[PDB]
Formats: sequence, structure tokens, C-alpha cells
Amino acid sequence: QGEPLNFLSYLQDIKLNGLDSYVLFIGNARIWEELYLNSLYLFSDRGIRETVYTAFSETDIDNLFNKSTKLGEQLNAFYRTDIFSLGNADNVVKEMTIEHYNSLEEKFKAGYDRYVTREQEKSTIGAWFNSTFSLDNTDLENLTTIEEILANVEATNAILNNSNAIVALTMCKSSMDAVVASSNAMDLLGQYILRVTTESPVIRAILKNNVIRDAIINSDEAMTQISSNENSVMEIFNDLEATKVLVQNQNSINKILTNNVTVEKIIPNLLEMKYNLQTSLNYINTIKSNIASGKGQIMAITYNEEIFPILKNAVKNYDGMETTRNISQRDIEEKIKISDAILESSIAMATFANNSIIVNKVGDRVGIIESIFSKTVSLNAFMKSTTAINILVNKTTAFTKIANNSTAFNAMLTISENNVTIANNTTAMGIIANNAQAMSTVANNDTSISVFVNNTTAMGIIANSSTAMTKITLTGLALNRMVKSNTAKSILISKNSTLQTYKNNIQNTIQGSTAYFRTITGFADADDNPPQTINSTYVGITYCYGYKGNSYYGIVYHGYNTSIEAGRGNGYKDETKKFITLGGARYDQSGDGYFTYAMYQAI
Amino acid sequence: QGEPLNFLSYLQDIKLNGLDSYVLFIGNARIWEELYLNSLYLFSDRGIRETVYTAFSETDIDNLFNKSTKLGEQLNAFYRTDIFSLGNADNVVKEMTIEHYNSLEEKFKAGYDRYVTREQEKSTIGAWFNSTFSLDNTDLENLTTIEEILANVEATNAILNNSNAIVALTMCKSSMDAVVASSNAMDLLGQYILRVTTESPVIRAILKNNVIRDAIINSDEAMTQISSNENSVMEIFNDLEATKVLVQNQNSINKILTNNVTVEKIIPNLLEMKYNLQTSLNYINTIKSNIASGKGQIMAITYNEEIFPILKNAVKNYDGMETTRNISQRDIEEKIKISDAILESSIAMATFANNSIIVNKVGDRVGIIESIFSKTVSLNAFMKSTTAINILVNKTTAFTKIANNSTAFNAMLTISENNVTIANNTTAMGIIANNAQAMSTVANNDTSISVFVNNTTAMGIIANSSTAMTKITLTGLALNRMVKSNTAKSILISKNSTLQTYKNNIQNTIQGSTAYFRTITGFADADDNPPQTINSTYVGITYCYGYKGNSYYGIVYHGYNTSIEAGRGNGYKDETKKFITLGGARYDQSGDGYFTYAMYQAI
Ligand SMILES: [Mg+2]
Ligand SMILES: [Mg+2]
Ligand SMILES: [Mg+2]
Ligand SMILES: [Mg+2]
Repeated sequence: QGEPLNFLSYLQDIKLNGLDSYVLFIGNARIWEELYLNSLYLFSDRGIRETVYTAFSETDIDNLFNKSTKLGEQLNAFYRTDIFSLGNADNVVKEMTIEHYNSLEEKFKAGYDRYVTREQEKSTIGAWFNSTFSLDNTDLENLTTIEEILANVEATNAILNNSNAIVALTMCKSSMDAVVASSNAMDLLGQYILRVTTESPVIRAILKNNVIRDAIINSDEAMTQISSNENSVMEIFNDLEATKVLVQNQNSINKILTNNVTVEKIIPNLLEMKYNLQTSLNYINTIKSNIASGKGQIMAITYNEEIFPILKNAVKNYDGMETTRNISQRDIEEKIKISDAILESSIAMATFANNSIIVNKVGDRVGIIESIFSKTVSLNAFMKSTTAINILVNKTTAFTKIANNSTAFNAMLTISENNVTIANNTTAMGIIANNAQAMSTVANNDTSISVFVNNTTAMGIIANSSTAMTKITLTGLALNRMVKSNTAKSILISKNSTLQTYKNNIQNTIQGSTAYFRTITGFADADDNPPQTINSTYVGITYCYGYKGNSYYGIVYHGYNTSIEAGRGNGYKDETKKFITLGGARYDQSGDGYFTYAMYQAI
Repeated sequence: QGEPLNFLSYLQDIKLNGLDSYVLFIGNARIWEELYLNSLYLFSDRGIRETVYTAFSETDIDNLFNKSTKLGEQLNAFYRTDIFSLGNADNVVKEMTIEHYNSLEEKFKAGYDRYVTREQEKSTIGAWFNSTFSLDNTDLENLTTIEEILANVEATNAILNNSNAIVALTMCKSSMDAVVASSNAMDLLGQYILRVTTESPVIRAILKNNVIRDAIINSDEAMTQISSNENSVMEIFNDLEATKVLVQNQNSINKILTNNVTVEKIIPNLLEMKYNLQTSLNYINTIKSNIASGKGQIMAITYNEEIFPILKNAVKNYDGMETTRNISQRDIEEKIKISDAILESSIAMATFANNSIIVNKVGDRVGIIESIFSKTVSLNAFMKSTTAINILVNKTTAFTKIANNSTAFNAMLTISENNVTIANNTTAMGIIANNAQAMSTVANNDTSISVFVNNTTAMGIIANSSTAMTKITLTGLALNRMVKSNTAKSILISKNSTLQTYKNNIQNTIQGSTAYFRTITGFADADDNPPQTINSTYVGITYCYGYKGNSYYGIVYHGYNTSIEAGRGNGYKDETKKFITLGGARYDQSGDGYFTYAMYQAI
């Protein structure tokens, strides 16, 4: 037999009774201790593991650390590993690393902390560090508090450059509390990171350690060091939780943005990434169905309700492909989360929205603006930044994507100054004016259409776009605002034929939309010239023809410029001899003409 | 008698905890071994059997075979039987048969294999054989390799005349390889080994030597043995070159067809396989493009002209998928080759074409007939087998597929007896007559149409098919043969309206195809009744109308039965009052009628 029989009976009763076992009653602690100090089976019996971990009191963990002559073997059995050194707690602490420490559960982490505190409080902290890890530093020897150690750079680095001593230093709650409090220690810690940045396991283990991670990312000093090395920052964005901590600290964001490589290459790649990753994930999920089908072809050939033996490998291969594929999927789904952690941070997005290098990258790189559109926070941050729009209005591809995304377009138009920025850009206005959806949004947005029709550039382009005109001439609001604009009246009167193209749309919209137009003069016949009226809010509709259908002409000119003819006509009254006038009207005759005329006003 | 208490506690913990028991943790292997080497209760406790079998590592089974002094008792308890001899592994091996070996589960079969390999590959192979199976041979005692044994005739004969020693020999890959390698290999296989075992290892080792393979596959004796074991035959079709040798020997094909499992299950699967494999290969090649695209998405995110480090794994994963996929592809491409080796063998195909079980499988199983169509040899073998066609004419789906495949249809019609078989089958004739493509092939095939139009069944169906008729009435050859047929003339004159439906087709085909029709009498007008002519190869075309367009009737009757009216007409000459007569014509009038008539003859 390996262990005594009563130990086996104790394990049986623990399995059968959980925490209700007589073994785990406080009154029987004496035997319970004897078990966990001497049994290996207790720590290798997974079927009771959940109970055992719960049963361990703080005193029990202290007893383990202080008394067990095989704490290493018991930890190795308890975590199904071999990473811990054999023997008592001193052998375990001597070979402990941050990675191996992170493999521990909470109770054993706390046990490590308390044990190291006890051992330091026996002798002195400096002498304990020096002798335990053989740091061979006499300066450290005579230091009696953690503050005295942090005042000495030589001793601090002697500790930090030891994989085990750093675990002792960082994972002792009080000691760590001093390190966070010291402005100098943080700096040294930051420098430590820079040295390890190319030892991938070490840096990854550091970033998976919540205490060190959180202290480093939120430290002004440490980040200052780390930001200088783009490859260190790279490792932070390779870890989801570290990224989540980072994108919630304004100061650390600014710090990493002090590095030109980070700004130019790392951040745009992190933004561009989600689009490429989602596309790759679509291909992965297509491969899943293709694997299922190709395997189903093989499965259909049966032999005693089993696979046809000659094809057995063909099945196994298809399963292998399904394994690796699944792996791929997981990995990709992880990286997307990282992107989502960045895109969902208003702190990180707003800042990026006011950085001109990053916004130029958004404009230049296919995929970044798609990723930005994939989240509300990132979308609003960029669409509502007048700086970002001021840059992006010159990026035709990105701005076309904005104009086609109704949500991003509407978000962009919530800022008036963005409307002004757009109006003064010939390219952008050219895109919008020839986009039926966008022009539909603009025509029903008072601010946007009011800015556009009163801007010489935008209104110049709109007048040359049959799409935009159409929409505007069918919308009461837009037609009202356009009629009131002197810029629009001037441009349209210089392009009279374009104006008259939409005479029916204009008549119908004016007469229909009483919310935006009122009648000044109902239709009336006139043998002699009616008195001219000039008012920059007026719209006239005038039938010109001859008296009793003779061959003499009625002529109508715009009110906003009474020298520009809007139209003329002889013969009989007719829908083709009916003309729109802007800003009023002036009436004239060549011979005995005749008019049937009405006047309206934009409210 | 009785087992120690800790063993009972171990069994109890195994029951309570399954694989989570401390007993089954690798770190406690020492006690686990001590259990399974010394306990029978472990092997007779059915309540934990599934766990125990799962817990056994390869090393554990090796330890059992090497060290247990009661392997026989433990095997008997574990399989609730008495077939294994008592004592250690040597006693068990001494009485082992193929029957008892096959009753073992995979782990213990593998254990037997590894144990006998270890014992034979030592320098005590001769002594082990000698003592284990009680061969009373002192020469064998001192032989140290299998080659030294095969050089000695006495020792070989001592071993081979023991069936169990042969089992031990055959389950050891290297030893078997020597037997295949030995100069008198054939003899040894013929006289001793094959009689006792045709199992998979034997056939596998035989197939690695081209000479021994070819001799075995072409041996009437050996095949007779091998054919009785369907799983041995399975191993031959799992090897391309062995299949290529097999499908070139008529006698060996017949031998393997003496096994009903081979005929009913193995051969149809080998035939059905190519279709499923080609479909799976299409899916594989789609996966190739999907992997390329999904990887290209990741490759586009660069950093100093290298992959963005955060995505490095995403690249490797995509390469891994490309590795496994490629493996899959090769394997599938191999199996197709095997199918092609079978389909391209006229010997193997012809034989299968005259096996009613296999032909019924061809008719019943989707995929087999496509595979057969995929190769010229296999297609011609089945389409030209009158037995196969005699079965397939009753398989509606398969025969429709034949009728739609122009190549298979044309191949089938090269055999006259196949035409006879089809003509007398209502189903088949129903499919062909309503298939415009097939009827096109038939109408231009002298033999097929000649058989069809002279058969009361086929000709009965053709007369009711507007498709078939159409084709026939537009083809000189077919119309000639149909006109000459007395069966067809009888059926068609009994269906006079159906005949007259195609009067224009018939007129055009007769006048156009001078190769198949000649004019006896050019069109001529007639006031009085022309003299009747009767000839079973004649076709008449007769316009019937009134004299000078009056309301009196001309009437025309068929020559083959001068009492059956073909048509009548009054008024003026007209294309609707024109009638076909078969076998000659008889003319009559109701009042002063009038005719314009011509007579033709099928050459
Ligand atoms: Mg007048
Ligand atoms: Mg006048
Ligand atoms: Mg007459
Ligand atoms: Mg007459």
C-alpha cells in the first residue's frame, strides 16, 4: 500500500459527503491537517477537488506552507503539472515565476503572500531577499523596509532581474502597495518591461498577471517607458484584458500616441483588422459547411452500418481538417474581440478622431472605415468630429462609403459645421448630389439643405444634378429653402432651361405643400401687363399666350433679375407655354399678348 | 485467498470517481500497476469495466503481458469466458487461436501483437518459440533471428506444424516480412500459413513484395483460401497495384465472387464509390480556394513588409488547414484510382455485367450507374451485356438515365438482342418513346427501328407517343421501315386519325428522301375512280375534293385493308383534304368527285 487505509477511508467519506464529511468538521481538524500534510492522493483525486479547495481555510493553507515537506509535489498533483519544484515551501518559492504563479488559484496565491510576509518578518526584508535568491548584493543586505529598497536603484533592479525575486516582490500585497506608491519604482518597473519585451513568454506572463498589468497600464511613469518601445505596446494589444484596461486610461492612450510608429502603423492595423478578420471568419464558416458536405459524401458509403473500411482514413482526414479549422476560428474570434475593445471605447475613439495621422489612415486604407462603422461608439466619434470630417471630405472612397451608409451619413449631418465643410467640397457634393438616398436625407434635413442651397459651390453642383433637383423639386421643405436662397435663385436663373425642366414638380409641390408655401395671387387672366412684383421669397407661375389665340406673344421675366426672360408664348393657353419665375415676376407683351398668372411665397 | 483491503478501497474509489480517481492519476501509476498485475476483482468488476478499459495505457497493457502471472484468469474474467488458458502471457499465447484473438478488444489485440513482436525480435526467438509452444526441437533453441530459423528446415517445420505458433508468427510484422522475403516463400504460404490464417497482417505483408503478391493473386489455391475471408479481399482492394493485378485474372475474380458478402457489399461499394469520391473532391477543391481567400484577408494587414505580429498565428493556422486538406485530397485521389482500375478492366466488368446481384445493385443504388458511365470499358461491358439489359429494363430510374446518356444508349443499341429485350418491355418502351433524344437515335438506327416497328408491343406504344411518331415521320429510314411493317400498318390504320395527324411530315419525308422512297405514280388528276393498287410497301397521298369545287365527295381507303376509309373531301382542292394511305389505295366517289393522287414505295 502507498498511503494508510484510514486516509483512503477519509477520501471515500469526502467523496460521499462533500463538506458534510466528519473529516471536514472543525472539531476534527487534527486529522484533517494530518491528511493534507501527508497525503498525495488527496491532491490527485480530481473527483473531490472542488470540495477540497473549498475546505481549505486560511489556517489550513498556512499550515501547508509552513509544515508540508512536499508542497511542490502536492501542487503539481493538484494542478496536473510539473512546473513547481519539489520539497517544502522554500524550494517552491525559490523556483517560482510569474507564469507559474498565475497558474495558481486564489487561496494559494494568498498563501504565498502570507508565507513570504512571515519569512520577511522573521529576519529583515533586505537580508531575506538577498539570501533567499542569492542576489549577492550587500546594499540590499542592510535595508530594513521596502521603502529603503525602492530608494536604492541597484537593489531594486537586483530584485527585478531575478525571475523568482520579482514574484516575491510583486505578489506581496503590502510590498506591491509601496511599489505602486513610489514614483521611482514604477519607472524601474517600466524599464524592466522594455528589457523583457523580446522574451515572449516572460512578457505574456507579465500581461496575464492582473496586479502587475493594472499597475503598469495605469502608471504615468511606466507607460512613459513602454510607449517608447512600439514592440512593447504590440504585446499589450495582443492581450484582450490588457487592451481593455488600456483603452480606459486617457493618459496612457496619449502616452502610446507619443510614438510615431504606434500612431502610423500599429493603431491603423488594429482598426483595419476587424474587417479583414470578419471576412476571413466568413470564409472559415463556409469551410465548415464544405467539410461537412465532403465528409457526408464519404459517410454515405456504408458497410454493416459502419464506414466502408477502405475509406476510413478519408473520414479521419475530414475530422482533422475540422479540428484545425475550429482552432483557426477561435483564434480569429479572439482578435476581433480586441478590435471591439478598441472600437467600443469612447476615450480611445474620440482621441483617435482628433488625430490627423490616424484620420488620414482611415481615409486612405480600405477597411478601416468599415470597422469604424461596425460600432456605434466608433461611428459617432468619427462622424461627429469636425476635424475628422474636415480631413475625410477629401477622401473620395471613404466619403462615398459614408454617403452609402445611411447611419454614418445621418450621424455626420447632426453637426452643422460638418454641413458647411461638405458644402465647400466639390468632390463630396458631386457624390451626394448623384446619390438618390443621400439627396433624400439632405432634402428632408432643414439644416443640411439650408446650408447647401445657400452655398455657391454646393448649389452650383446641385443645379447640374438631375437627381438632386428632382428630389428638391418634390420636397416642400427643400424647395422652400432653395426658393428663399438668393444664391440658388441666381444660379437657377442663369440656367433657366434647367429650371423650367422641373416646372411641373415645382407647381405640384407648391400647390400641395401648404405647410411651406402660401398663395399670394390665385390664377388670373390678364390682357394688359400685370404690375411687376419683386420679392426674394416669391415664386410665380405664368401662362403666356396670345389674345383670343392670336400669334402675338406674352413674355415673363424673373423677379430676382427682371432682365432675364423666363419664357414666352403665343397661340392658345397650353401647359408647354407655362413658366416658373423666381423672386417675383415682370410681364411684357410683343403685340396684343395675354397672361394667366399666379404668385406664391415660400413661408 | 481474498485480495488486500487497499485493493478494495481502490476499486471503490474507481467506482465512485471514474477516471477522476486518484488511482488513475499518472502520478500514482505505481499503485495502479500493482492493482492490475495482482487483482482479479478489478477484471471481474463489471460496474467499472468501461473505466478500466479506458484507463489502460499502452504501457499498462505491456506491463500486463510482461509481468502478470495470471493474464489468462484476468482475460477470462474481463470477457466473462473460459477460452483463454491460465497463467502468464506465454501460456495464453500457446493456446491462442484466430477465433479467440478476434474476440479481444483493440487494446488487448495490440498487446498480443506487441508482446509477440518483443519476444520474437529478441535473440531468444528460437528458445521462446521452442518452449512456449512445446516444440521438441533443439536446433530451434539456439537460433537468434527469424532468418536463422528460415534457413533451418527442421526448425521451420517444427514451428509451422503448430497453428498457435503460426498465429504468433503472423502477428509479428518483421517475422512475417522475413517469410515473404524467404526464397521458398510460396510453399510456406501455400502449405502452412494461409491454411491457418488469411488475416489482414498476412495479406499486407504479401502485398509489399511484387513477386509473392503476383504469384498469390494468380494462384488458384491461395485465392480459394483468401476469397473465403471478405476482410482479406478488402485489403487487396485497399492497394492499387494489387487491385490492378487482381482485375486481370478471370479465375481470381470468379473466386472472390464465390463469397456472397463480397458480391453483395464490397463490389457494389467499390462501384458506387467513384461518384461520391468525385463529389467530395469537388468540395475539397472548393475548400482550397476558401483557405486561399481567408488567408489572403489576413496577409493584407502588413507591418514592415511582414505579417502583423498579432496575426501571426492566424497565418499558421491557415497553413495547417492547407496541410491537412492536401493530405485529404491525395487520399481521395488514391481511392478514385482504385475505382478506375476496376472500371477499366474488361475482364472484371464483363463478369460483373453477368452477375444478377451486382446488376440489381446497379439498378437500385444511386451513383453506381454514373460511375459505370464514367469509363468506356465499364460502360460497354454493361450496355452490351444482354443479361444486364434484361435486368435494367425494369429499373425505371436507371433505364431513364441510360436513355438520357447518348453514349450508353448507342452502346446498348449495338446488340440486336438488346433491341428485342427492349421492344417487349412496356416500361422501357414507354421511356424511350417519350424521349426526343433517344427516339432520334432509334429512328436513325436501322436495327432498332426495324425491331420496334415489327413488334406489337413497342409499335403499340410508339403509335400512342406523339414524340416518337414525330421523329419517325421526319426520318426517311424509320418511315420506310414502319411503312413496310405489316404490324405497324395494321396498328396505324386502326388509328387512322393518329396517322393523318402526321400527313405533312409523311409527305415531306417521302418526297425529300429519295434514298428510301421512290415514286410509282406522280401526282395526277382524276375525274373517275383510279384503279386500286395493293402492295404492302406502298404509300399513297390523295387529295379528295369535288368536281369543279362542287359539294360531292372523293373518298380514299387504305390498300392494306380496302374497307377502312383513310379520308374524304368535297369542295376545292385543299391541304386539309389530303390523306395518307398505307399498303396501297382504293378510290371511290359519292357523286361526281375528283382526285389528285400520287403513289410511292418504300425501297
Ligand atoms: Mg394684351
Ligand atoms: Mg391690347
Ligand atoms: Mg367525278
Ligand atoms: Mg364524272
